[PDB]
Amino acid sequence: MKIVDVLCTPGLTGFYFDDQRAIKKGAGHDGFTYTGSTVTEGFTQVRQKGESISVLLVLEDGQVAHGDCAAVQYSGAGGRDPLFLAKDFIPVIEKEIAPKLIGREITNFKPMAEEFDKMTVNGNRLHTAIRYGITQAILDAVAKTRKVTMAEVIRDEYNPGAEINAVPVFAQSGDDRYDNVDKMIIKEADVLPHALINNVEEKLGLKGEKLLEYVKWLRDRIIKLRVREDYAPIFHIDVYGTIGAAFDVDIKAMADYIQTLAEAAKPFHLRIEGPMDVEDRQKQMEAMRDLRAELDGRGVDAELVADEWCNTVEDVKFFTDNKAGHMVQIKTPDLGGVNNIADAIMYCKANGMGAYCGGTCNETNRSAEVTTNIGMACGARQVLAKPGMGVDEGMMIVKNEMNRVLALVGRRK
Amino acid sequence: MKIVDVLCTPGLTGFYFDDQRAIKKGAGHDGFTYTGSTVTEGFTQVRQKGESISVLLVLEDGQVAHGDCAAVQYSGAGGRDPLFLAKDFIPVIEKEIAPKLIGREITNFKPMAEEFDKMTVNGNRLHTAIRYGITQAILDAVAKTRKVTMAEVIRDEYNPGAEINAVPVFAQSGDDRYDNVDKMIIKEADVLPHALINNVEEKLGLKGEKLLEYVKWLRDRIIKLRVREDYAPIFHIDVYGTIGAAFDVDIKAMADYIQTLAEAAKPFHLRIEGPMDVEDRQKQMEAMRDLRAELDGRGVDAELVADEWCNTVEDVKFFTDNKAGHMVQIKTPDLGGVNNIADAIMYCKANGMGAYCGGTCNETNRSAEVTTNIGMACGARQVLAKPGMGVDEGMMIVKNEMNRVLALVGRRK
Ligand SMILES: [Mg+2]
Ligand SMILES: [Mg+2]
Repeated sequence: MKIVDVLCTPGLTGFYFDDQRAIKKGAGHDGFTYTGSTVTEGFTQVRQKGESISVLLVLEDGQVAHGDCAAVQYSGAGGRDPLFLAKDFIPVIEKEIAPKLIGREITNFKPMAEEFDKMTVNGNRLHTAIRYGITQAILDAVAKTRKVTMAEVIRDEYNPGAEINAVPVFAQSGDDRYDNVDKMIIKEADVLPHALINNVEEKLGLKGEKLLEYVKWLRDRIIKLRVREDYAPIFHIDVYGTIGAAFDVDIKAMADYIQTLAEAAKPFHLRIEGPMDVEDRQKQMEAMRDLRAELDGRGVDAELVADEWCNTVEDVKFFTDNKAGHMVQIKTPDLGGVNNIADAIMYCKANGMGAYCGGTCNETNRSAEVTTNIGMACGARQVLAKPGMGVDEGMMIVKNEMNRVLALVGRRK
Repeated sequence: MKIVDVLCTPGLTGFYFDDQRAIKKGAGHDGFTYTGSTVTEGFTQVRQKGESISVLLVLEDGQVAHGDCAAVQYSGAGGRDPLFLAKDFIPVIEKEIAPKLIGREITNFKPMAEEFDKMTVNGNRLHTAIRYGITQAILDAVAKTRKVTMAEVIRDEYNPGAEINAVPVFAQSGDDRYDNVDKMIIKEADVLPHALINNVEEKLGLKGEKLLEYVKWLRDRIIKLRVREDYAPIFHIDVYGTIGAAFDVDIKAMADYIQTLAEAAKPFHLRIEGPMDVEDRQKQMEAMRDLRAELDGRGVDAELVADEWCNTVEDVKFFTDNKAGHMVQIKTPDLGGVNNIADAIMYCKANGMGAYCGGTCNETNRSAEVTTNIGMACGARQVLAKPGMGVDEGMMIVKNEMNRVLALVGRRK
């Protein structure tokens, strides 16, 4: 089977591109917009529509494979590739990539995905978002050629012999950490709710008092609203390094605090993402390692999730190799080629580290379907409901895909 | 090409099932939920998760056709089929419909969809939501068999010879008619923002003064926030019969008021949905017809959009035949078979009535893709961004699909 044509179309996403640098220099929050001058290259307003590029690969038999290029909300921010405007990157795909795809035989996903993930143009690597979208489309093309699901392709190529089953779905609340929780409970999210605890005094509390009350609140809310008594989701709260800040990265003090949080969450299990966020990757690894070591040694059944400083596949392996947390966030859009997602998850699995197959609110429905398949194929510990901030839409997209995939796999089981 | 298997899976939607009867009786508020007893059979809470059923048709060549069964937010309310719980309706499909599909050769869409739309079980018609899903799947199967888009199938079968072009996308704000407007301007919705003007005193104003200010606000907001100068959307505001109430259904007074609204909207064009909502279908047709006649007679370039009392295909024809408004809302989930959407749109067009290809916030990403194809095929005047209330997600789903469809059709021009 070959690819006979390649089409790219500009699109929207579940959210916005925001000029994070400008916001930090004082941009005006006004309704759902930001007023003021931009600071980051490429931005014409401080908040702009998020953009995607749909990459369609027409196969010889007339089927059409589909992936979507997309980037994070803070596209173009520090350490990121440039602002991902379709009008700027469509021409790159059309001129430099499409000709290497047209006429190409569809064989196995892994070598093809790796080739495009690493491809250069004028000696420079491709924008992460392009690699994301092109490899998604390649995955779909292999699946469509073999007449199986994307999950089955990945399982075959990265997790041979494994069953494909459902994976818990994690929903994120943003700042609306009360009403969005109600949504999550009603929609039966398996893991919730992120809660955006990104300020020490205002959100955590100086000595963690506010977060402690929040956990209590969330516990009681679940019990109050759940439709069935056996609905018992897992708490996952991102503190953006505030626990480290509140407690001067004192391993014992942090452990003591987290212990009280876990006691308050009972009977729900607790995962804390980003407890500390220190000054370099090495010391982040050490602090996560040692904090996990302390909690485990105490028999405190609360898990730590790595995020800050753990970005690339090499980072994932580093954090895994040093048991630096219990779970590692696999940052789908940032990894470029989706093959990297599979390699990262499989490394964690082989080495006893939990893998959280993540994402962004600024990606698309299609990219979410694709990465959800990969997560299922690799046996991720959780996948993110995405994209968007409405909660309902992201949960629908990911969970409905998951169920359909499981039904189709079941026909060949 | 034959269908060789049929699979059904339960799923989520972009919103909730709400017990409208209990809400009308005075159910109280508690964060995002409602308090009090349910009133409608089938509900276990006043607000519960919306549900879908994915219908998968496996084709002889291994391709998989997919439609989603879904219903409105107020499922099971007065005049509607029972609360659409997947567990209650998956068995009906599995036992009564799947055997009639398995083994069937895929030919044209129209005869097959009509057969399934009208099929009875135990002498009774099927739930609208099942018809909706099954016919979507049949459409996808014809498209997959012919190796063209769903839009092309419908065009060929209902609108032969016509060009398939982009259709204006309408987005709905819900009660947050200010911040969601910003989202719509940033995402460049072609028509906006619905605004949920559903209370005389609080939203319209006793003499329409509040809505007048809102129109002026919207006009100015678009001009302030638009990224490009040539962004000129159409205003579409739903007044839930409140103009009728505020002015005692007096034709002259309603026209005078709407004329002031249109002047205030300049330079943007204004559509008012549901100006009056009177006691029966005949009187609703008459009031819409006479209000239009008066506005057109005065040369006021404002449009009326029918909704209340205009539900079935027969109703659409009735409002069309009598020029009862300038545009009719084609209520996709409520018409059952998606073949009825095409027939309804085509009737409107033949008769010079605008066709608004609607939907619900409580359907799915897939159902939205499918109905968007139908709207494009038939040259609808607008299509609804859907599902969900996040706005972003609905805009993405519908607009991304439209763009991709256009690119794929462009290969066969
Ligand atoms: Mg984090
Ligand atoms: Mg209406």
